[PDB]
Amino acid sequence: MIVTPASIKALMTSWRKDFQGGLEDAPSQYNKIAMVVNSSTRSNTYGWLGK
Amino acid sequence: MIVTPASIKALMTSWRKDFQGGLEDAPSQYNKIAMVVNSSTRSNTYGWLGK
Repeated sequence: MIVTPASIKALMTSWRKDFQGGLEDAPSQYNKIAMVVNSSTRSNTYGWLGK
Repeated sequence: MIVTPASIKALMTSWRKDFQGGLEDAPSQYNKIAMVVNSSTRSNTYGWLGK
């Protein structure tokens, strides 16, 4: 039994980094209700014709 | 006749860049009355000798 200081013994560990991003957010559901459109200016003007 | 709204009718214009430089500045005529000397440091000193 090689008597070892606690500080040195603590360094004998393995980094696993498996819990990263574990707690995500609620799933996105806006794609069922909205349509994505782009823009290239201060605003976006929509126009359509009547029947 | 298609009764378009006011904003749609206002967007139906063409952009022209004939007014770009605005009004040009006055002519530069300070070389006729001033002598131009180049400085190289914090200030210039001039000295002459009396008659």
